Amino acid sequence: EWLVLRDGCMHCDADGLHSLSYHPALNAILAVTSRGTIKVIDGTSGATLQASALSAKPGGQVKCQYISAVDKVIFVDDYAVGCRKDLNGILLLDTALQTPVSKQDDVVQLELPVTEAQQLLSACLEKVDISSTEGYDLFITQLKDGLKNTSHETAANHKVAKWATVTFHLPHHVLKSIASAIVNELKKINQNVAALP
Amino acid sequence: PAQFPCTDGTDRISCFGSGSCPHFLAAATKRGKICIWDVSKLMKVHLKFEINAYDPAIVQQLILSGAMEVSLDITALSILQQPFPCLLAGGLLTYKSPATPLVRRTLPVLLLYSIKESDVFPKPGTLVQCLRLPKFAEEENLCIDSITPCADGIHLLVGLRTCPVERNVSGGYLVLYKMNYATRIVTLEEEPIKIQHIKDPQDTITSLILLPPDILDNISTLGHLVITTQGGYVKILDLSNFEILAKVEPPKKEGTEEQDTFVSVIYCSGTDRLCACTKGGELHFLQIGG
Amino acid sequence: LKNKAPGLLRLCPFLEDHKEDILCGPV
Repeated sequence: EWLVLRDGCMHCDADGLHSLSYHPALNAILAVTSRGTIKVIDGTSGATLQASALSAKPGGQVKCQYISAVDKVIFVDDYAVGCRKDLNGILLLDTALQTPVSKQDDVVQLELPVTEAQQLLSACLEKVDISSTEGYDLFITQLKDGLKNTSHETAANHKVAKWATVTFHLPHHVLKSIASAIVNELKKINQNVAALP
Repeated sequence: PAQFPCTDGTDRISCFGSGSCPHFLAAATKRGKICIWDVSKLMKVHLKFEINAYDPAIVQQLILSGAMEVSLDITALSILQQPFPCLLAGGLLTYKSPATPLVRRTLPVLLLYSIKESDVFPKPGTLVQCLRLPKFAEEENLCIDSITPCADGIHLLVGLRTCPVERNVSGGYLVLYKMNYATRIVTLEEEPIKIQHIKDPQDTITSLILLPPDILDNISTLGHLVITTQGGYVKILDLSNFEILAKVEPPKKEGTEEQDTFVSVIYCSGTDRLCACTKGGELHFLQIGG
Repeated sequence: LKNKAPGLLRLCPFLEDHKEDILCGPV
């Protein structure tokens, strides 16, 4: 007879859990709720990292699996399959199962981390002047509200701050024109800032 | 982005998974179309084909089992490699047969398909081996729930379950097969190297995981297998004989006496514990060793 | 420092919070 020790339990969600997946590089448990959301929990202190919806269709049966041989996470719904990996110590799970659009005017979800968003805002407010471009006011307001919502959680937990991403719901051509204008404006001034990459 | 298995984007995916060669990710639809992506490299189209249920090997296997109507549905996906990799699909064939009115009989089989393209070797999208499951899978109308290669790389495990229909109820079967590397193509053996029965319907296997033997280092043994049942009883068994070595009862729900049944289990290396999800969404860590 | 397992001249205060479970240094 083998001995198994029990040293407590933790509460993740009241909606139930169906499937489990563990990422060994970040020590993160990717719990799959019964409502389709993926709850990312840290495995070092019991404090939950993030929550995600994968930008998939509502009511879909999300199934998440991990592979350590290739270090890749697979999300399978009733429609499509998405593959994700680590990026700067966090998993970009907001647009993991995003359906590829067919037109330039379709609204696309744009997930960004905190330091990148801060560098973008600093460049747009100090070094980059793109007020003449389409959708500039909407992008500035979205960046401002995302950063002012993130900064409250920034001073509490560093890992939860890093895992927290700002999701912009904007058209594809507007975002492409804005990013091209940022690239051109930073290239014509010969300034090497972190917002350019 | 998340690419659809087909260009139409309307078929629903029945099953998925990975095996001994997880560099390629397979996705099979309910209509019989399989798309394999090279997720190890940049996201692209690597293979795309459609399974025909009227293959000559499938036809002769169904003839040896007993117009002609056959409907094939894939329930598990795996890729086996030691020697180009091959795709192993756990299919279920439903066919009308005379009673000895027509009765729709179901039979679970394993299909092997070529993956690597040509640079008389078989072409991709064609059948390599049509393994026929033993008699108890056809008698109980079981379906292939899970396919998992073992940690040794020489053995394979197949966990079955009772297929629902659109007596003694069984919780499924554990079939351990031996890999065959006699030829240049990865194949399987007709004789199963181990057959384990689940006589308890309450012990239907829902999820499984494999524990590396080096954690215990803190006939050769093939590691340990942790399985979750329908009722939440976590069972840790030796892979050599499938004997119940460790039993973990499901916890009780808060505020009541209802069974907070475990549904899935994983292994957390940072906590060095079996992390299992409950019916109520709780997480329980089980420690091994003392 | 030994990373703590999750629950199922003076040193800096962060090291003072985990002074008992220390395993190297201060250097």
